[PDB]
Amino acid sequence: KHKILHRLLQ
Amino acid sequence: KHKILHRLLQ
Amino acid sequence: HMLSDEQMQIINSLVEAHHKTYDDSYSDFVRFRPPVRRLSMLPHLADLVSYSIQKVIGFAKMIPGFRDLTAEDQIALLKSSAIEIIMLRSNQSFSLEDMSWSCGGPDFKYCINDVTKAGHTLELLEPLVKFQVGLKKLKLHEEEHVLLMAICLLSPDRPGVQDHVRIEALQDRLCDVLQAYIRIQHPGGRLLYAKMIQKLADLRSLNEEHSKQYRSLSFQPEHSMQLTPLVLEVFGSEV
Amino acid sequence: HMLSDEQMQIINSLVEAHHKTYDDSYSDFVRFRPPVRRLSMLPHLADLVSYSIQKVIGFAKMIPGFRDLTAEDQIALLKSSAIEIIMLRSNQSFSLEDMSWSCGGPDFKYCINDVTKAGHTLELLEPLVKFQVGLKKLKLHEEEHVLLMAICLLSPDRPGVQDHVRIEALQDRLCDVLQAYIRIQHPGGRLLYAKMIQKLADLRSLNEEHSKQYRSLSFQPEHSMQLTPLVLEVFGSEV
Ligand SMILES: C=C(CCC(C)(C)O)C[C@H](C)[C@H]1CC[C@H]2/C(=C/C=C3/C[C@@H](O)C[C@H](O)C3=C)CCC[C@]12C
Ligand SMILES: C=C(CCC(C)(C)O)C[C@H](C)[C@H]1CC[C@H]2/C(=C/C=C3/C[C@@H](O)C[C@H](O)C3=C)CCC[C@]12C
Repeated sequence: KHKILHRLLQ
Repeated sequence: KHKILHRLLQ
Repeated sequence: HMLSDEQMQIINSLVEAHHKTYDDSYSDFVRFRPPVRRLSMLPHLADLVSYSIQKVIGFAKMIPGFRDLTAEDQIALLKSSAIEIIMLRSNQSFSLEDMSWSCGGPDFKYCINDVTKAGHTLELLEPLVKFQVGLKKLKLHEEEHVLLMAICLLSPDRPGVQDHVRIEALQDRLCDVLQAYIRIQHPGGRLLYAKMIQKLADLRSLNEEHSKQYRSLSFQPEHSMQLTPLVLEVFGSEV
Repeated sequence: HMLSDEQMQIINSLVEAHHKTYDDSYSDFVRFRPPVRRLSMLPHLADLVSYSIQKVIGFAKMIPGFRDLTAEDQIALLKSSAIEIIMLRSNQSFSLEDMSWSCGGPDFKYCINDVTKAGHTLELLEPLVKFQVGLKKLKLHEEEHVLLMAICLLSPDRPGVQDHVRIEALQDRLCDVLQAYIRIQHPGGRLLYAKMIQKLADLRSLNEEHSKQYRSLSFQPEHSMQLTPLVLEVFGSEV
């Protein structure tokens, strides 16, 4: 769930 | 499930 | 009659964060899928938005207090405010001379007609352009533009926010900064704060029309396959 | 000692389908995200592959008998054969003079080192290049190249195929065409059919190494976000 955003949010 | 491929496969 | 030391540090770190995440040269636009002028503009503008979301995330992570929110509330806030912040930050490239967004030569100059060729209709682009010229005529300071984006982003009245009080207090601390800033540092701006809060209400109504017109895109796989994975993730419905 | 009327119609519609879905000018490559030479090549090659999958789907839909399969088996066959067909069709641009794929000027000429800058290692690119020069030295007719791709695509020994007998019979009908073609129409080719069937076994082992190296990409969101929605859908695990 929200793979990319979690990564982008450090 | 495979949204794009189903569309591409007409 | 003088800004607090806390209030200027807030202004400082918000202005520095905007400079780290906004390139006035737009030189990175050569890395997007080129524009074509069927939805010919959709690959280039989908790349443009996708890049912009990455910049908004970089800005948000430096708004004081945003990092201490749960990751859930951070995602909730970014998912529903992203197109408003893009519309807000895009004013730096808007121009009244052409009524377009001028980010380069003729290539990265985005007419109203180009954006229609990306799957959006006048009923969004008409209020959007009008919004941009009104916003442009406010002739905002850098400190105000930057504060307005962070106030927009920290709206507690957004689907899925859990900690309503924590972000409401954050948004309040930022509005106090903006109200004080305008009053101390902006001559002739005694009516300005009300006009910026009005612009937030304009953003909600533009956000609503975009997300509706985006649903119509994302349901056609031939068009949604032209998007990027970040776009799809940010503008879709999940937890 | 002479091809059946049925066998030449099969050859005809397979050769026409390859011409509709393979552009020798590579002019569409200007529409991809430009190459850069961190994984600098991944956006351009991810676009290149994504485009190629769309072409392979167009080719497959014109292989006699492929349309009558269930949509499930069609998807099963395309999901696990796609990188092999791309590796196969890519031989039309490969060149022994440079050991690269030459699709344009210096921009769309793809060295071994460019593909490493897309997140793949020598243990794939070393057997892949070797595969290409062996394939190139077979000096295949257009009719054989085209038949080999369809035989590759119609492999019943692939995860998730339901109708094992229906596709096995289709692949058999195509292998008979290729065996007869080589024997009637290809002087000095009496050892060729065995060498092409060998190339299929090479493809499985390259497919296996790619999908393993792709899993390592798709688990890093910073890289997977550089892919396209079609790529992600075709190379991921679903029903
Ligand atoms: C195609 C569109 C979206 C398609 C999808 C697929 C997302 O629906 C329409 C959007 C609604 C509008 C809003 C802002 C609009 C623009 C901004 C210009 C800039 C340049 C620079 O100033 C950086 C800045 O960040 C920025 C984004 C001009 C193009 C249309 C844009 C994205
Ligand atoms: C980056 C790669 C894949 C990344 C992902 C993200 C998918 O893992 C590596 C692949 C394994 C290999 C195989 C073929 C390889 C090539 C083909 C060239 C062409 C040009 C033309 O002849 C049309 C033809 O269709 C075609 C595809 C050269 C680049 C590397 C290519 C894709």
